[PDB]
Amino acid sequence: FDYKEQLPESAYMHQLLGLNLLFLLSQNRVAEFHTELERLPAKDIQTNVYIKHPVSLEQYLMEGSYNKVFLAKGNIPAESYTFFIDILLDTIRDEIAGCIEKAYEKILFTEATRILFFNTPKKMTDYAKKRGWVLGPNNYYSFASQQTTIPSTELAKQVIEYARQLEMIV
Amino acid sequence: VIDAFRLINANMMVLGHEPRQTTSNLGHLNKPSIQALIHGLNRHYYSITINYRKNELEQKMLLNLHKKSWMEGLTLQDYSEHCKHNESVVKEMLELAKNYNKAVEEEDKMTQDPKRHLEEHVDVLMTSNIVQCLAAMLDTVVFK
Repeated sequence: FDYKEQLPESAYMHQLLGLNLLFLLSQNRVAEFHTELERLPAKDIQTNVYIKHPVSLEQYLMEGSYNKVFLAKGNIPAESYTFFIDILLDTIRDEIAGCIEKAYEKILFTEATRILFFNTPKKMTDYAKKRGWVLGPNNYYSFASQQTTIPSTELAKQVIEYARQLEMIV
Repeated sequence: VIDAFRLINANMMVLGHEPRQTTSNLGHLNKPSIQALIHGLNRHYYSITINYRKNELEQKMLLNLHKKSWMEGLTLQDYSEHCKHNESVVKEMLELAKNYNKAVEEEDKMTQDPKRHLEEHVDVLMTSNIVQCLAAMLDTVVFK
């Protein structure tokens, strides 16, 4: 992006650039992701494939079409886009979790396996052996939902503050 | 209203002498009263100053007269009466605010009581409300 006038156009550039975008998505750095997209020129977002694919993955992931995100696995412009697809699957699982523990009531074992695209059923225990949302009640996958006293001290602080700014001379 | 007096010798103001000499600027800081002048505050008797003498213990014992108890310090105000007072003061303040709008418009067009009354009323409302609210929180914490 810097020595633009002097540097000759490098056709062997978009590959690494989009691979960087994929890396940002992989480590859930959405802010930096969109900053670099903005840095990129406008046309490349819709013309090139190397960049379009990471753009497509991020767009799908923000919409919530995780099924499309997964189905995109086979669709990869160049094999270089590797190991970040894997870190991206891991991060997607983490985000699916985030959803589950922020806003659900309880997910049974079969439905947890269905929703979270875990590893083989035997390792399906994964992410409960790792995150462990206080699981266990009734069925081991009860999800243990992770969902009134006057704050007298704080109210006293604030009211005293009113009095202080009203009585001080200024 | 207490005044101390002493007489003037008959051979003092008639022999050509002032009733009482003056060596310090102290004796002219208090003015006499016409009531006494008429009866002769300076023809037959003086007027000695008073200058009350108060220790440090008498003043405390007298302060005990109106000294407010910790109960009065920490006791809330009847909430019904407090709400009635809030309502009455806010209504009177509304009336003063209408008058204040009229006054500011009129003065800005052609070239105060509303402003001063509004200021005193805002003072009373804020002091009352803050005091009662803080007392309420203090009690909610102290008595549980």
